[PDB]
Amino acid sequence: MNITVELTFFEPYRLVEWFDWDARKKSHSAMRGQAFAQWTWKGKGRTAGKSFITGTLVRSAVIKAVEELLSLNNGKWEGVPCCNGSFQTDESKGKKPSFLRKRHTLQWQANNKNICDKEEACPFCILLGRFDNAGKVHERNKDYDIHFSNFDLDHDLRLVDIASGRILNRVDFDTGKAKDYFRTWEADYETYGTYTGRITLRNEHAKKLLLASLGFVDKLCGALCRIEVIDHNDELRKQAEVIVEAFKQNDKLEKIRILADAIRTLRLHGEGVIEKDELPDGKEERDKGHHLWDIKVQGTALRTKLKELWQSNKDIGWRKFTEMLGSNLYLIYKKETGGFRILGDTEYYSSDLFIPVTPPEGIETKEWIIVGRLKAATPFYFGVQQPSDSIPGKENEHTSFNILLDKENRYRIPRSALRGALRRDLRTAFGSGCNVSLGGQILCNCKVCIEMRRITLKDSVSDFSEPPEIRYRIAKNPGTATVEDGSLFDIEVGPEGLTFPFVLRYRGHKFPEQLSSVIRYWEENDGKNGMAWLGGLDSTGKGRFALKDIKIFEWDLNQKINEYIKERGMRGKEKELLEMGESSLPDGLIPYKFFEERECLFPYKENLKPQWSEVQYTIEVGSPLLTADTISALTEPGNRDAIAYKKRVYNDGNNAIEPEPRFAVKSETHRGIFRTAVGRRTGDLGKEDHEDCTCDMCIIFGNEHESSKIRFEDLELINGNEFEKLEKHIDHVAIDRFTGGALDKAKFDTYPLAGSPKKPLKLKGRFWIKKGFSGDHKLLITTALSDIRDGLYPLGSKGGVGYGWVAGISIDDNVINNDYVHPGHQSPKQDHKNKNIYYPHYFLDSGSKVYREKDIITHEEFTEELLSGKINCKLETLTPLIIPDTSDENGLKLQGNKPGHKNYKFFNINGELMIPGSELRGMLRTHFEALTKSCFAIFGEDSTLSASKTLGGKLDKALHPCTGLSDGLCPGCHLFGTTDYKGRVKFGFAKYENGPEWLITRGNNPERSLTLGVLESPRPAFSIPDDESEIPGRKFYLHHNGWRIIRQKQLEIRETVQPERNVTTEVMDKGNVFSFDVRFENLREWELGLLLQSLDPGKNIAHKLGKGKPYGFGSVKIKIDSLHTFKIKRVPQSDIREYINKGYQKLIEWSGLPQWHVIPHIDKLYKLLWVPFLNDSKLEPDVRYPVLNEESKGYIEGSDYTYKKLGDKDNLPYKTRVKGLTTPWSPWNPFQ
Amino acid sequence: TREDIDRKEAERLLDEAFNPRTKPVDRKKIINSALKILIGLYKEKKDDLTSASFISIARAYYLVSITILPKGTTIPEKKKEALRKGIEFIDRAINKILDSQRAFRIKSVLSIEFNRIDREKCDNIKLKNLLNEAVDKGCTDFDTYEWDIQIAIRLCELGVDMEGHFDNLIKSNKANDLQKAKAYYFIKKDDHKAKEHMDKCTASLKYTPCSHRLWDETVGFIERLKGDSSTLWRDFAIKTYRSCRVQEKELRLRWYWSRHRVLYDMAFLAVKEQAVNVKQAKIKKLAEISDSLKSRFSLRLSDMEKMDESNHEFKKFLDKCVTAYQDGYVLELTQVPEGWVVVHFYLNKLEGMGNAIVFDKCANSWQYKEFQYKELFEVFLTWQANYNLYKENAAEHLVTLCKKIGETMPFLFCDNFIPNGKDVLFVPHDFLHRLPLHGSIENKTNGKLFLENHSCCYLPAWSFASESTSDEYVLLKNFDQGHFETLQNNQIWGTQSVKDGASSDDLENIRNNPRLLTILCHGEANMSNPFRSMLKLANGGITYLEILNSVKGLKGSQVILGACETDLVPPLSDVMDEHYSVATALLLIGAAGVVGTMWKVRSNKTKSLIEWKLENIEYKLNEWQKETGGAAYKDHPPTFYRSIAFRSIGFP
RNA sequence: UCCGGGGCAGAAAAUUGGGUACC
RNA sequence: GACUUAAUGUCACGGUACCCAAUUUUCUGCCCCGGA
Ligand SMILES: [Mg+2]
Ligand SMILES: [Zn+2]
Ligand SMILES: [Zn+2]
Ligand SMILES: [Zn+2]
Ligand SMILES: [Zn+2]
Repeated sequence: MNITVELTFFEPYRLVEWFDWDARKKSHSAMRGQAFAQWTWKGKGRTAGKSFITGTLVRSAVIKAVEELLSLNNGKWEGVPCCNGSFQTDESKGKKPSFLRKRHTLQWQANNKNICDKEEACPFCILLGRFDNAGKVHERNKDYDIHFSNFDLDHDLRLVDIASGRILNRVDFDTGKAKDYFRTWEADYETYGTYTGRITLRNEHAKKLLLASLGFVDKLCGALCRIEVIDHNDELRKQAEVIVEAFKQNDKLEKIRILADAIRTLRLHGEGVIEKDELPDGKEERDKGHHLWDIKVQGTALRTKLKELWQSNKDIGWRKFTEMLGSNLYLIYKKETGGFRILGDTEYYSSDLFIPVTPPEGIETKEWIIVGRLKAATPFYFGVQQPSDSIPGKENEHTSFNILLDKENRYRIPRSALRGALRRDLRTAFGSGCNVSLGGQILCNCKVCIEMRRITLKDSVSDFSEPPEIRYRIAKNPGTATVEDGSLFDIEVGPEGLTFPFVLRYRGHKFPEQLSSVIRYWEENDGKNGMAWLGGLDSTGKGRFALKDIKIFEWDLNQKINEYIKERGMRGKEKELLEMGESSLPDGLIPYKFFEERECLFPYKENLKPQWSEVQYTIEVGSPLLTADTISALTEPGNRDAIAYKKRVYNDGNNAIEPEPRFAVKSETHRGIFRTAVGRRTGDLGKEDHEDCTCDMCIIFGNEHESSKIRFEDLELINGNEFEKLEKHIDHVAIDRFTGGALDKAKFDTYPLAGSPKKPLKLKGRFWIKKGFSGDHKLLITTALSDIRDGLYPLGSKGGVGYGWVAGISIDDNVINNDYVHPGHQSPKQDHKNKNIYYPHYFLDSGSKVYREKDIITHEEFTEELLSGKINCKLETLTPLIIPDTSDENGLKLQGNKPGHKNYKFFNINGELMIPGSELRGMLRTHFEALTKSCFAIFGEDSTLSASKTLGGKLDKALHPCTGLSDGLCPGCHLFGTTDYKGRVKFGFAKYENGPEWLITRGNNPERSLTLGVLESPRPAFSIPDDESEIPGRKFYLHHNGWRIIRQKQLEIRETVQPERNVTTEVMDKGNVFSFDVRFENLREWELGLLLQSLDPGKNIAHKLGKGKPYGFGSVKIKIDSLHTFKIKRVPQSDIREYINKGYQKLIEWSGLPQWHVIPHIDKLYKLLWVPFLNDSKLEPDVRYPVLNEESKGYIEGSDYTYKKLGDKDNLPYKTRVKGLTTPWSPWNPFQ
Repeated sequence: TREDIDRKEAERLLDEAFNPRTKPVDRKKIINSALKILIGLYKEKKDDLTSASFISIARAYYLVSITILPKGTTIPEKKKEALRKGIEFIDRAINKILDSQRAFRIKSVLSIEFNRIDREKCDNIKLKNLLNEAVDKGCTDFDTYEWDIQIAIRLCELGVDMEGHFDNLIKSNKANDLQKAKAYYFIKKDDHKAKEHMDKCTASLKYTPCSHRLWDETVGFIERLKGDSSTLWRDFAIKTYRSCRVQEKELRLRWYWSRHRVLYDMAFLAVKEQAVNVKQAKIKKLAEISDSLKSRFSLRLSDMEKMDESNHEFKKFLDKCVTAYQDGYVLELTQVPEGWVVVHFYLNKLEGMGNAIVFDKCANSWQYKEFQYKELFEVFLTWQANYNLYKENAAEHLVTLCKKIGETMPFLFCDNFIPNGKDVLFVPHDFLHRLPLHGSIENKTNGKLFLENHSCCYLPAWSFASESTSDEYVLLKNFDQGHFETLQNNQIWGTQSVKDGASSDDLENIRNNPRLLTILCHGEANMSNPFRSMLKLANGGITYLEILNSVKGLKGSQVILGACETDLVPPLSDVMDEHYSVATALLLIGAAGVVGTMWKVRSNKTKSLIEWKLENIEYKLNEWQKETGGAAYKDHPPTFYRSIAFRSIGFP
């Protein structure tokens, strides 16, 4: 009589603000949320309130369940027949109800004996309230024969506590892009999901029908339900202010952004990365320690202060502490640096007819429950607006895109997202569906909406709350092949392999083959790949879910309906339904044995199966691959400046993230390489904008208006177990052009995956091609696949240095002599007795004339006039070559006997000897810049002398490094590029082919090694003796066999020179041959000629490479094997000769069979690189540095070759000292 | 200053977009770029922006909405926001003199269009007061500013006197005929002089495509005249409808505008009110108005944005239509064989009264009767909702629909309106296309079907009426094997007919004008674009657009389809229904007669239809419906459901 | 009047721009 | 109680936060004269 019922929600139910019926029309949000749980503001201030559900909404759901219950039983219930009720109020007789029914009404052949009236009414007319004193206008509660009171939440209460504002979406099926959106409040069902209310029934004739309908009400307020009858943030902000102020005091403000990114990333590592001091400690000897974690904030290192902060802010937990501190550091950084929509925001909120639907008498209606798990085969992303925006009641971003989570931070698959993707695939399976019209007066009777109205899903939440990995994406500038300005954003993505509890309820008369097809389409089984594209970022392969462990059960609703109501349709107990066996099934629920198989489904085979065609292939990288993850490099104990990207993969079997992160090339990088590869060949990349554009690139890869027709997945490394050391440590350094030593700040290292030609990395990746791909576009993707296979587009960073060069692609089955002779120099040739002594290094004073080309060559296309191709070169070692492997400071395992003595092996990857392409590129860059009179790209401006001006002031202004493309780029900076312009030449790693493997020396403990003399940093004070002196030029080292002196005095070197003062290193023998690949794009006929000339200058001219250049080591001669160009033809020698001549002609223009020696700067440059002992020659010039004084070690008696005497201005005045240093091969013991 | 250069960049981009020579593709980009330059500095400066720069914000906002064409039936929310966004900044110029003169000039026109596209936010009284102050502010420079004439003329629509201002604008050079005709009607109550000027407007309307603003304005003017009891809309609605016919004749698709249906409803109503031979000449003119409305179907802009001789010809129509939308702001009806009667149906949205125009060739008499389609449509929706759920089990809902067809349309059984033995050709309108008019029960005890007395043929429109091999019977088939076996391998079928799995190109292959063509496949309906509706044949299927161009052989062929029309056309969510099925696509490419089922029936019923057509093609379909199974509708209603499902589309 | 010494070990830039309102 | 429903009519499970963007660009693991 006075039923008190409790209504419980089993998924996040929608909430809306309460507005009176007349005041509701003014607000679109509340009119849309008329079937939601109403929120009213208690008190004032719009802060707290009380959540409730209108009894009219519970009544509408109940009388809807009475309709279905009576329709299922053909108008009867437990023997008492019921008429069709009434659902039409004439406007003339009385006013309309507050809510009009747009939906079809289930009706039946009425079998009640008499027409229902006030005296005698059927249980349906009792529950409707057709004949009782209660009417459209409420007067008193006693008038209601059946009364539904308001349902107050069982738990003032803040809106933000109970509900979270979320933006839902309407995605256009044809374009794949959101048509519009709308915001709701998804209230918390776990804490505020129980609503209690009183149903007062004053006619017991409908008691049995009413109580059954309460158990038949499946969903309410947007959520499945069962109806049963019964500041830390402010303190973190202040100390983040402290951090930013400290960084500003250290003039490292730009490091605050990277620190904020690293701190937010620290949530992944956990408490132990701070409380165990697991952060990288920096270099072993560096006074400054780590460049970021050891920045002293207030007299203490940043790691220690982070430990103190964690101790202070332990209450909020590690994840909240790192998210807030990372955000607070971001928030403050934005206000320290700085930081409206036209046409408004596309936030859209949406004659009555009675349509009686009469199911045929005797039809059998069933409810099919499909319970499985949605396994994320790819890193999923369910988009959500920023937490500042996603605040209910009130309507800077550290993370540009946030994934959707719970109050408990568990990853969430929304019912809306699962329904929208199911509707998308149902429309695909049917082949015909509607663009969902909102607020239409007539139910959409399309084949999709008909099934969607019978389909109910669940809000799936993973039992996994670890923080999301951040994917950074950039946009390449097509013209410069660098990052587009302002194009750097991060996305929170959930781990792949994460399982979500999938629930699908279909209540109907027959199970459609289209829903079976979609379920089969989403299923993963044996060879099939699950194809449940859920959520956003599908083009970057985010959210390819797979349905697994699918059990389809059947509710016989015509016979076993009392049991269905008793079990409440297994609502909220669906996870129990998945684990439970067929013997433990609830009464009336039976497994669906007639679930059509995958190949027996007509909609699946023509509509869903061919929709996305996978193209799986194995990228084979024969180079060290580095898809840099700088943020994760700061937080990992390696202390490497750049480390390879790795992803967190969730193992469903172990119910945890796999201990070893999966190394992969991100799908975004995988996608972007293709988009560039297709764009550059079709010229679409060069288009200024792509708004309302239907070009080849925009049709394939989508644009702001159309979704991509191709979805790219990550290139997972499937070779991790093969490599003994997967990640190679490669040190890099920028050598000053003026002084052959390292720059002040420019020294770094990378941690790429240790790929090599003999042991390449295999990156198995795949992309999905949409059905209906044009034949021309299918060729475009294949051509892009060929471009990457040919090695045009290296993967990851440092491509021009030789990183990530693709050796080949394996598609899965399921789919020349340069005969120039330089005359040399007179002094070394005349002195056949080698009496005179030469300075080891010499300076090339080309001059201040630098030709800066303001017309920068765009990377956005393969220009037909310009030359793009590849050079195959052989590098022969004329003298022993030293390329030390700095990954192991004790690579020779001899530091134990000599502590602190730095010993390295020859540079190698996976045990095969190498020359890094950076070494080749850098050594070729200095020669090219010297040849072309380019700027001093790497130069120590900040260094001083011992004075009035720094070296930058003494250097000519035109010789200064090119900054920005506005002023133009010098030929060296135009070829090899700058920070603003990616270089057009790529140098690969040089693989060792043949020759005497090592220079064996018996005295050395390792026979293949050699202990060098002390190599001290170049000091400009000698080259610039006085303030009136200028920069002498670019330092170059003469080719000589001075290594023999080092080789023959190995015992004396070790016994006298301090062990830590010098190094021991594995040195190659002369005649060793290395082969490296030089890939060039968009080269002039002269630029390729100059590059070809730079590689192989002449017969008796070589380069200086690697360690020990002043000691005669590293004289390497580069020989061109083959030059290949494409528009892939093999350019012959005659055409190569043509290219080189044009480079000579271009050098003539700048000056104002080519004999290079006529040009004064090249002649000076070429005698520097001329090899006196090359071919057949008896010249053995004595080239070494002067000793400090006569008493210094190594001084030879009978000679005045000392720095004390040469440094003295009386014997050697400053002008002739610089005159000597400028002139190559000038004798220095008998000083010229 | 910085603001001076800002406008110098933004005030010349707008005029570059404001000129008519700029293409709409470029114009939208130009306005957005200028607005980005303009609004971008508004974000930086907020109220620091001067009134002159605040003036030009609304100019971009007014112009940006011009490029926001309606992508569907309703006016866009984005276009409404731009007008709302524009009316904000220009209002900011009023509270913050050549500045005020031009401020009220653009504040008012933005509200004029705001009141036009959305009258609820910008009320008529609110709009009246706004432009009334323009008289107070003296926005009466009608010689130089086009917008200025719009102001004094939108005002007299509201009811403002403006007797003094008449002397200026009618002699103003830049006042168009429609505006001049308006200013001649309600500024001074001289209905006579509005006839000549509006005639020039309607005469000039024969060349401006239907997307032009003048088309919507001229119908709105007659919308004002109609209901004013001015006795002048009757002549005017007919006159402009004539201009629509000339303009529309230049794929059988037309530009969609909301006033187009009102134009034809008002022209139809004008003739109906004006309704011996002259008296019957109007009644015939009702059919020509009705036929012209169904001669082509309106395509929503979003549908034509996404669709090659047909392709090349269509893009010209799409380009020409979009340019004109932005330009303004910146067979015989009696040629029927003897013994046939033709019933042209027209549904009036103006008044909830549909009416059927009938032409008895033997009597050479034109007459019409009106019927209430409001209640019949609800009964149709009840059948449509029940059929889509239960198919043949909704037969009981078809009978009450067919009885409702007889009940609300009793003239179909009246001998004077339709003779007892005369063949009836149906030309339905809107939801009557889905109605089984042939099988309708007369509203009387044991009422016989309409189909029993007359053989009924259907035509999407009278414009589809058209005027060789007598032993070649081709059969296409992509249906499942188990449904058609004994019919599949009959001896009559020709060699050029793939009888197990048919392809889209093989349909294009049939030549020599066969007597019978059978296509048995699963049709699929594009719910928005009729051109994209396909007959699923092998891989991909062949669409309405593809059938129009690719298929050429079946000229005069009697076509039989195996795909239900409910799968060929989308379900009806409204009274209007212009989504033409694949059957009429065949009708355009000759194919005299296209017999197909109106809804899903068991494959045996289609089998018997084909086999009975195989024996003698000259047999009337009506006889098969009554002599085999159907015409019962009382005992075993699904049998009546299965038979009546077959209609004959297309009459030669 | 004195007989030796290691350096750099990352620097610069991008850290988000926008688009999307069928009914 | 109210806050906070209207009752012969709530398809809002009537709507995927969707769509675009290569963590990348440049850099030789390099090297000699002094220091008070
Ligand atoms: Mg009542
Ligand atoms: Zn009753
Ligand atoms: Zn629909
Ligand atoms: Zn494009
Ligand atoms: Zn440069």
